[PDB]
Amino acid sequence: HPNAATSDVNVTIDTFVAKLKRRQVQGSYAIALETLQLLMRFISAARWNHVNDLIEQIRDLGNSLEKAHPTAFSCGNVIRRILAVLRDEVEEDTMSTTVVAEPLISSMFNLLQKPKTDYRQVAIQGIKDLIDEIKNIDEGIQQIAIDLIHDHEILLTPTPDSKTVLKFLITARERSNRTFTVLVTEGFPNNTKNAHEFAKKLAQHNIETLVVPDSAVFALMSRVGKVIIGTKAVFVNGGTISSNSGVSSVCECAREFRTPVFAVAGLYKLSPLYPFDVEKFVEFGGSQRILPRMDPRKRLDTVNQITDYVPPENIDIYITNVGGFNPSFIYRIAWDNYKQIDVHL
Amino acid sequence: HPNAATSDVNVTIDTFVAKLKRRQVQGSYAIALETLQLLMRFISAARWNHVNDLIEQIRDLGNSLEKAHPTAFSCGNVIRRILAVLRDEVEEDTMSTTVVAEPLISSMFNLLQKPKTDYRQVAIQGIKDLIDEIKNIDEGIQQIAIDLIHDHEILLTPTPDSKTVLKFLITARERSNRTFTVLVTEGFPNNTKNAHEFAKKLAQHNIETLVVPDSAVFALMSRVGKVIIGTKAVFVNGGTISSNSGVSSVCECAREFRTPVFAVAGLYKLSPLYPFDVEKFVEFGGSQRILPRMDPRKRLDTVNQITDYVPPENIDIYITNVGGFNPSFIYRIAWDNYKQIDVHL
Repeated sequence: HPNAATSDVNVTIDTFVAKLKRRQVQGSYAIALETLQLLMRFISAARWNHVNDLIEQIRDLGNSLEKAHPTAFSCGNVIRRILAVLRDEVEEDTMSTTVVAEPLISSMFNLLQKPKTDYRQVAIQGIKDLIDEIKNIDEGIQQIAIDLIHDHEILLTPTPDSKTVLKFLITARERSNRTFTVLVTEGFPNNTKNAHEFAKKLAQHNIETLVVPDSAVFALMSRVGKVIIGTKAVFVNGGTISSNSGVSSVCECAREFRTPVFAVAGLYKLSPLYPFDVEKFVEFGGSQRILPRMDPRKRLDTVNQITDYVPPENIDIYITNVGGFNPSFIYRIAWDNYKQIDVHL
Repeated sequence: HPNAATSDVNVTIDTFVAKLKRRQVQGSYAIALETLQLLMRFISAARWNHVNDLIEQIRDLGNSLEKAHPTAFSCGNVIRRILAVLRDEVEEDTMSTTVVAEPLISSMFNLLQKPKTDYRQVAIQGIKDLIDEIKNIDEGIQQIAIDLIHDHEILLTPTPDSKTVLKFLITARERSNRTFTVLVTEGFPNNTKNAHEFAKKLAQHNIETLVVPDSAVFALMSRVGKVIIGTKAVFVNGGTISSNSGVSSVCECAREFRTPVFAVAGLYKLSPLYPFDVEKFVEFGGSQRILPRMDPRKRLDTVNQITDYVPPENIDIYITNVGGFNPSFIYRIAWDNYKQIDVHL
């Protein structure tokens, strides 16, 4: 389905498309908020009267949105989240229009046994609940996370870019009973500016700050207590795409030294998609920021990448608003929020 | 050869044999001293005039001494040490009686190219030098060893029995610039009393003492900086026989956590023998110290062993009076002091 029907009534589709492609929109948290407001505008304005035609139209809109921007997983997840909230209430509604439906638990096995209302209002409130969930994640993290780190323990941190992780770290430092030393890898080609702001906010709160070059990670790994990841997107197998530069090597460095790896994330950040190849999912950077002068750049073919991937073999915990989960279990948390059909849009 | 010739002239042979079998003599350092004084009495008293008949007689005496006591490696090594000091001076003497002898270095390859004096005085002085070497090892250790351990690092120690290691630890604590926390595994069935005296002498010098049960080793390994071994005997492949109880598991615990392993030893403690099987070399303890009452001991077949073995896969450094060496090199240090023939006595 094209945007020919939604042009005069809905204009904000194309402005979000413009915000993605030229990267005017920044940070998964913000991308999610916009798509929420998009779906808010879609239900409030449209006229449908039919339900199945409506849902499949939403599926096509989400399909086009993910094709417009591949790194906007938070875009794709939010739509998929509302899709499933819709689908449950429709399946509840069809049971009343026809007239045991309660075997034991909420399982799977969709290959075995076969099969006017206020539905739109529920769809409205379903968006509102998603916003409030994205608004408050930190409260759900701090009750699980600030139980695992001890006094006189040194914390090494790749990806200082995450707003989520920094605020988790500040709530722990607020506790006068807890003392920890912070090592921060720079992440030269991208994270530098963000890493420097990270080091500034730690000094602002008076926490023992240590700025580390990306070479020196090995030269400290014997002294490191724990490793924390500021992830962007979490996957089925467990693995993460993080907010740029110098993570993968640090995780490899941690595993060889058998140093524990922590990850702080949200369920909206969590994705039901599978990373079959890193080659497709990871976004590459601009080599302009590395080396000046273009006549030597004929011979200097420089390689730089923004997003960094970690395989599930390294990290052990994904502390969310719900709780702490192991990478060998995180798939269930995903299927508790997104349906099997709501993947290939 | 029997002790029928050496009975009225030499009496102290049989008193040392009695000291070994009933374990009246204690600690490898003391066993070495006695055998030195035995060989001191053998040269001072005997009449030989011939050299090759003398050396082969000494070989038979050493063969009988090791058969009398298998755990007295320090006995076996000291004889082997003087044997080689003898053999070099004889080979130097035969070159003058006959009349390049200097190819490059001091090699091996005894399978390639073929072949009155003050010799007895040299044999006398050779014993004297061995004593002085055994008298002073600590001076040669402290100059290599107290260079590797840092401030705020936690040291876990199996085998508190060694006089060598404790004195190495006290010289480092003497340095006001160096601070370290000491964890000590108890070693229940044997080391207990010695471990408690170890903890007392650390408090006497005011070093942060921590007494650890043999179960709790794992529960601390994440926090451990380094591991130190108080070995009794070191071998060709690198591996060690240590002064009793709870070492092997600690070393296994260290390797899994990738925590560094240190060993403090002497060259007289070092052996040219190969441990083909632990089954033969390790001495077993007395089960009386575990469990009382003999009527249940019909059904309670309890297992306890004194000496503990460590494979070379774990430890990394053997700091001696000469210096620090890797287990993949220690064989050369051995061959620099003992000859190839002087093994199978």
